[PDB]
Amino acid sequence: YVKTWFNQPGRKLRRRQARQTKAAKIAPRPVEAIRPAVKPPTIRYNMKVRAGRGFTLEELKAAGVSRRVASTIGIPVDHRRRNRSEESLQRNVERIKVYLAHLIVFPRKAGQPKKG
Amino acid sequence: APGLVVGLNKGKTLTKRQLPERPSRRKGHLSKRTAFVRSIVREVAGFAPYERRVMELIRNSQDKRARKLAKKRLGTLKRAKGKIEELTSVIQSSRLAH
Amino acid sequence: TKTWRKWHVKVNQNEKRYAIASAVAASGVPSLLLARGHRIEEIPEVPLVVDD
Amino acid sequence: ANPRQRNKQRSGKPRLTRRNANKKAKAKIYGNFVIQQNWDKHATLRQNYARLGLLATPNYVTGGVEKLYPDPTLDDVLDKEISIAPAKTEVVRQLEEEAVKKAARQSNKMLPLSAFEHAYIQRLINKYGTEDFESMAKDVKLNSKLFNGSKLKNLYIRMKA
Amino acid sequence: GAYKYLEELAKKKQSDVNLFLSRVRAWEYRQMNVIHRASRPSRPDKARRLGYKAKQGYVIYRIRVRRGRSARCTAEERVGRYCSNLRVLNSYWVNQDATYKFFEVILVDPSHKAIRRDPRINWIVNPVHKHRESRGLTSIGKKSRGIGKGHRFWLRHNTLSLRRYR
RNA sequence: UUGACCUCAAAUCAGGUAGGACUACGCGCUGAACAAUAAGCGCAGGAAAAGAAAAUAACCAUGAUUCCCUCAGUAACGGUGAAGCGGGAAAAGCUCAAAUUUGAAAUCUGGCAACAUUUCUUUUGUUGUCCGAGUUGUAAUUUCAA
RNA sequence: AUUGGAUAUGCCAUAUAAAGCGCUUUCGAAGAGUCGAGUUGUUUGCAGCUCUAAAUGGGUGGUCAUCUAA
RNA sequence: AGAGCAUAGCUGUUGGGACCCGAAAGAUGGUGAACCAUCUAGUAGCUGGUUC
RNA sequence: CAGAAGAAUCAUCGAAUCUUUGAACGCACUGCGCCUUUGGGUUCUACCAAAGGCAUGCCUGUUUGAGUGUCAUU
Repeated sequence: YVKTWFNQPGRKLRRRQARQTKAAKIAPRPVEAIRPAVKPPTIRYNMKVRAGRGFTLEELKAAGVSRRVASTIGIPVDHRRRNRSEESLQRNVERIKVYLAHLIVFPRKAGQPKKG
Repeated sequence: APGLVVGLNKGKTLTKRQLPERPSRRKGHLSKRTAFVRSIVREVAGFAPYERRVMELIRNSQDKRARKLAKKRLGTLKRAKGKIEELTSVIQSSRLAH
Repeated sequence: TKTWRKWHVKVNQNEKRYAIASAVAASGVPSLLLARGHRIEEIPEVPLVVDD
Repeated sequence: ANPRQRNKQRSGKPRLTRRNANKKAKAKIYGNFVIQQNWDKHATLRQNYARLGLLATPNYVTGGVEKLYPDPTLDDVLDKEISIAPAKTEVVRQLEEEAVKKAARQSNKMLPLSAFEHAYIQRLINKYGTEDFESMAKDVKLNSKLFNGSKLKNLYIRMKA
Repeated sequence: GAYKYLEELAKKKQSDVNLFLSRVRAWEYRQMNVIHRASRPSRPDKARRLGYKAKQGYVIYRIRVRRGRSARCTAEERVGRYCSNLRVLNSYWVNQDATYKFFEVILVDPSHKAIRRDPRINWIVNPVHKHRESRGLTSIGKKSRGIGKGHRFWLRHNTLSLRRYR
């Protein structure tokens, strides 16, 4: 079998139309969730900083965001990752704190019974 | 502004953090109730034919043959050593009671 | 005939920028415009720039 | 060529033609009305987010960005408090203005007491005063529901207002 | 609870109590059909942890297979064919002897309203779960085809991928 | 004895459901010749499968799955031939078993009677009542990240 | 004409309720004819057969790290 | 006191059906020793041919 | 060709209809039936015709009856 790439420009267009389709549904919030900053796990790459999967629970507790609130305002949680050093904790705590500064959370209507 | 700069570096300074113990790492720890349940069941269920034979050899002080039979049945040494210790205490508790 | 014949061909991006630069330069020569079949014999000037 | 496709070629029946091919047209915006009004339909979502002053991605972009015109320490990270951010556009100000005003409208968080709740807390207060909540919770006769001091404190607070 | 005692008693399978019950019930099961309905599971601890609830729409079936492919996989498939209107949830080992291995298969009725209104077993109603045991989607079926995570467990290497610009 | 329970059957009893076809892609089982090969058999969907670590690593550590690029025609093996990292597309997490609701099976199907509702007089529910299921365990609560 | 997610607003709301966070002189259950051992076949995985477990235990890695299967 | 890297073309070479036509098949599955379908474009050092 | 004057050998299409078979289902595979209901008819108890039905496995329930069952049972 020989795989051909004639749909390469048609996949590019289809993926872009999905981003536009996604943005139409969720109008003002970002098309991606904020990702942490981590360091790759080798002696070849540990100097580089890249994006992680989600923020650790210890990073969210320091930033002031609970693990149940976090998912609702676009902050992924990684229950697996941990902070073995204070630099990873502070690098990503500041990342969450900056995110909260630039964030507008629209209020939600709440059911409110008469008494009690 | 929210933005991640990928590549280069962020800082070579290091400060090791002490991490707590995760709940999954607690697995295998014996419970006060599980130890009670097993003691009740072990007496109620009885003993396997190979455990009866192994118990006979320990009663006759033929521990060399007992350990060999347990390993031949169970498969490894540390499984045989654990079974012999478990059955030896059963004999000791039986002797104290009877 | 097979569909996986090489249909597209790569060019270094710097050669492509060279060719487009050389083709823009050629469009400022009235003689090259005439020799390519353009009826520019009454055009006031080359390059021909108009108001915004 | 297929027997099924040849069958409808040999028939007199028309095809179930559906004219849906519309490329280069982008999805129309719903959800937020403020974004919909200020959203142009020709520009991309990156161009519209930037024009409206929002961020499409809180991370890096995995490619180039268009250039249309030539350009002319844990204490201070944990105890710090970032001073929010200014609104670069009138749309972002419009979004921010709506959020604060609506939150102010929906701010009545304190709750009143029902007939049972009021009579419950009132009877406890008449015997143990208003400051001793620990002995209030330990009275089995009047505190039948066995509410602790913190629940009884919140009952009294809601009764005050 | 009593499922702690039941599940620790199920580890001593050749003890006096378990051996007598293994041989008594193995004779009883041989007098019955090859595949017969079970009024209640013979291992209420093991069925309970495999997804069984004592409610309408949950069915337990016993089946004996000859010893000497996976024995548990064939029990799931044979019972699934016998009860074609049910979905095979899971299965387990109940008994064995010198000739037969006895298994109990948990099936779920995708048409009963007590199943279709229960969000925790609502997933089995979808058509993508038609004959899960037939496509190796059960617990033993997944294990049979070496599905798992780790180094302990084709088409994308026998093909030439020719790009547009190459 | 009456009578409960467990069985074992019966009914042209009520309500359901399975078969066959397609099979490009998909998931199982089976299998020669010149290789999970064609065939043969079994089973799905609009995708399927996989999937929230009994996973990598040995680092300043990573973090479900899937696909693409790279690693790499490399290690290893005996010409076959990966994977970790790395770069992208997409991102979403969760549910049970194992706890005494024990100051109250708090749970559920069905019959019947009303009241609604509809892609729809064709659909889908609500409320009430009775019966059944269920204590050999149905709800709430908990899933190790706790 | 049929619909979807929002907005605004009227009515109803079984809240004596239900949650997140915080703190501890109190507790914290974790899946077995499986894991594993021997051996025989299919293509390490899987399968049969004989045997058959444990509780800081068990798995996979380099005393340590990581994971938490059935 | 580094000359490489990329693309295009030419030529040679090694794989794929591999210049074309050529050698009994064998295997799988069917139909009534035979017949049929596919694997198959199976295997060729050899035969014939190979265009201004 | 012919044919109708909301015509059309039209389009759309939400309502009706859709012969015998075929997974094909009363048994068979031409025929032979079973039960029930309805009706005929100048031949009325019946007969006849037609209609309604009548496959199997399995799930939930309903009803009924057996048991060599467990008891209950002064």
